[PDB]
Amino acid sequence: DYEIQRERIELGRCIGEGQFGDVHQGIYMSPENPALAVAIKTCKNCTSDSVREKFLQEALTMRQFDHPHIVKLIGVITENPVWIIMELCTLGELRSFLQVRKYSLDLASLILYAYQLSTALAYLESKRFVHRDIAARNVLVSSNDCVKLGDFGLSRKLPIKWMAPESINFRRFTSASDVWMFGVCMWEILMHGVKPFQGVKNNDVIGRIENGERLPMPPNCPPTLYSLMTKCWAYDPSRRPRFTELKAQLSTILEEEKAQ
Ligand SMILES: O=C1Cc2cc(Nc3ncc(C(F)(F)F)c(NCc4cccnc4)n3)ccc2N1
Repeated sequence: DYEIQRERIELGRCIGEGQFGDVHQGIYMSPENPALAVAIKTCKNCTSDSVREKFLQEALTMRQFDHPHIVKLIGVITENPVWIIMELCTLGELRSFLQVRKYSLDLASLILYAYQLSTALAYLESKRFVHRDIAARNVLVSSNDCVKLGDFGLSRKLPIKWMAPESINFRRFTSASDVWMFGVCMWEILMHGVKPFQGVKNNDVIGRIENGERLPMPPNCPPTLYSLMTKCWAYDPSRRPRFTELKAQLSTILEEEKAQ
């Protein structure tokens, strides 16, 4: 079931570049089922068994997950050319989607994306996985009302601007450090896909965080949501909320916005 027959894949257009090679969209002709839209990850140098093992590492990890807000692994093809087949999020990368729609996406949609991501991250935690790379660039858009976490490369250069202090200083990665990163991801969503700490050197960010400085309140962000983000950024990991508490509080914030 993990191994897929290449004859059941129809390769389509290139939709981006990955670490190991181009990614294309295509179709998976599932046995006795409707054809699924898929993302096919290619690997340029996978003729090397050493490169193949590194490329396939992420697919081995994805096989154990099953959640509505996490991209699904369909299968892999281990003969040359080696391919990784994922469920396709039709609308693409969340940052680009937010940047284009800055003056048209309503606030309830932005809060909904944060809520959905909190459910995927509570699920990740429940499986003893620590993501270590929560950022809007790793979120994909399945539809206008559905986002999914799509990159597990660092799961179970360093993204310093998203990292908790204990991860930068001591290489500690826990579900509480993922909560810090999720706070930064929520800020990126509320900022319509703007990167945190733009124009600031990585070492200047470290000194700013240690000194108590934090990302500012996004314009039009509900105060309760910004307070929630600042709690994700408590220096002491014990003072951060848990993903289950984030999910409950995001649901309340979403319903308060929907009731206008
Ligand atoms: O014109 C388009 C339409 C379109 C759809 C998608 N969807 C999509 N869904 C799932 C995945 C995967 F990770 F699960 F494999 C994926 N990976 C390629 C990718 C990821 C991040 C950033 N760039 C590319 N991409 C992406 C880009 C684009 N570009």
